[PDB]
Amino acid sequence: AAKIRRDDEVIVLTGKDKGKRGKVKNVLSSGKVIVEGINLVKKHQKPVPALNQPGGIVEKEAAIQVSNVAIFNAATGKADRVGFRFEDGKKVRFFKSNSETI
Amino acid sequence: MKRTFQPSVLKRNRSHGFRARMATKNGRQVLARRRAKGRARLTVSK
Amino acid sequence: RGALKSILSELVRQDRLIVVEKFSVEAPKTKLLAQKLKDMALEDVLIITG
Amino acid sequence: MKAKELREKSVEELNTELLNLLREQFNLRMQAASGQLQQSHLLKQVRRDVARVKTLLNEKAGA
RNA sequence: UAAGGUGAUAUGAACCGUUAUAACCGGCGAUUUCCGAAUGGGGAAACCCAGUGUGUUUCGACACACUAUCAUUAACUGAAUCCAUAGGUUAAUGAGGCGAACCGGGGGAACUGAAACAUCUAAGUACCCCGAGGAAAAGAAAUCAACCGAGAUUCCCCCAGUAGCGGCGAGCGAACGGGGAGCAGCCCAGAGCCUGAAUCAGUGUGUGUGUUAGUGGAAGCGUCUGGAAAGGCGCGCGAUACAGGGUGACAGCCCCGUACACAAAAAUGCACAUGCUGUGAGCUCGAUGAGUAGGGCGGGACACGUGGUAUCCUGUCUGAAUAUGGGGGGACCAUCCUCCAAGGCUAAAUACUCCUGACUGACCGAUAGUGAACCAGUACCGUGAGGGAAAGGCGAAAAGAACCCCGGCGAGGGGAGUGAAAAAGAACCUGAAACCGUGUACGUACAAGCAGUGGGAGCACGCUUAGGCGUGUGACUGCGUACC
Repeated sequence: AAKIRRDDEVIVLTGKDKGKRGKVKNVLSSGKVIVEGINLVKKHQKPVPALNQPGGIVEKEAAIQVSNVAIFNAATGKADRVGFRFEDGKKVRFFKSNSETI
Repeated sequence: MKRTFQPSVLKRNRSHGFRARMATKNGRQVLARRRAKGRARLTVSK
Repeated sequence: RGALKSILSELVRQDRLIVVEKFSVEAPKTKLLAQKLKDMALEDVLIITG
Repeated sequence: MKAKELREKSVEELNTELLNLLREQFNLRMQAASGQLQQSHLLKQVRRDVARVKTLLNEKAGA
């Protein structure tokens, strides 16, 4: 329902990863919006005994919710709320408050 | 003397019976205050 | 009736600020009235007129 | 075909399709005999179409 | 609309789908594993079998269709009885099933403030029973008065706590008089002339505009300190937006609220404009349903609790007269007044917030608040009939022991570490209390008397250019009985 259409670039700024940049995300009902997986060092699980135990320590689910920077382009992360006009008949895709639509 | 607690079905018809807890008005207020208003369940119908 | 109203002779120097009636306000930009509330001097302190 | 794509049809599945569409549940749906890398649980993900007739026939018989 | 989704709280895995039915919101409609509230009859709640039909079958049978008690009107039918009546076989249709509570019917206590209890208060409340709608009970004057008068009813301050009754006891407790709120009249008992003319129960249509989607919706940067600066300053801009709290904090600055502009399928609010089925309008002339009342004695609620007696009641019984009056004038009757013929109908004022919707909080901030934060009327007692808990709460990201090392292929720690933190580590609360273990030094295995504060030796330790102090069990013994 978000009117900003999932192909798009964002960063973290509402947390210590301040600056870390990426696009499209992973999006489902109640998703924590993980940018492009911008995680550091965080374990994976070893239940299986056989030859394949998950050797991983990064890119697992690391959160910063909804969107704090309204799709990046150059700098600046507002206005988010703004809802535009006709583009698709049955829906509307959006950009931000000085650039009409994508 | 022969104390006391035990389970049985056939002894429910004058005392413990769900249709009689609705047949009697005396039971009927209990039945609603215990589940329909009382947020709950009984389910022990067997 | 009830000398309740008599405070303006207790203070008399900073307070009842006898000036002009209310018409002067914008109002859709009420943010502006700080500039015009200078005849009473008061800027923002307690925004009445009675 | 989610039922809605075939609505043009002169008769409904109780004409004998009702059984051709349901045999699988008692003849193939056991341990791995309907599949092991490709199928699993069929009846709602895809095959939910068959339940939909059971209102529609009541719907149509009155129209 | 805008894209993702499979109601979940092991998510393993299928499989829809970002073209405009993948889910999911919403109008209306459709869904039957058997009970069913349930209803052919049976009931020990989850029925176990009667009846008679139907489309059709590999002709086994089948999934399915329908019935009852009543209140009320048609049709057929029918007794001990020419007749009467009663009772069945159908035809139609709706209610019987279910609410916390209001409200109409009456009941309805025991003891207990009275210092005694067989008046009363208690108490018209516990409940139990019966009605039928969201509003009711009411209400169209045998009403209240002094001759002035008032108008269904009474309401609201009064007058008044006045009149007014009593084991002369504790309680109960009016009306008139004044100001007001109010501020309008019909229909049968029935014929005529008139005749879709006035209303409303329904049932379709258009607007005037609801219900909610869809439409929306505001400001800024640098720097010293910095896990998040969303603090501080700067004002570089801001205001009918500075609720409240979320985002890891304290964010005018991002918000989500407001303030404001645009707009729906299709039933359908209510106001009207209408339309189809049904109602009654206009104006004369006719019209008048007493077992009703009376008493004499009972039971009575009435301002009047037994008493002389007061109605409008009520019950065994008895028993008139049509307004050429008497039923009654809160003792009884004058003088004389007012209702009115005993059939039915009325705008306003009152209460129930089921639950969910708008705004205030010298109100509840888990010793509580609707039993209610829960998912707690749930489990720890119940022959049970069911009384209902001990109980608020990790916290960026489940970021929920990567990894190493020992041991019982264990428990727990010693470092790493996501981390501000493990003094947030899944016997999830950022956190003393009843009681405890190893220890720095005491007093010390001849003990007395709330175990003392004194008066002081020097001792585990500490400061001092040396300066008698900053530290506690407590050698000597003095003082005593700390309570309430």
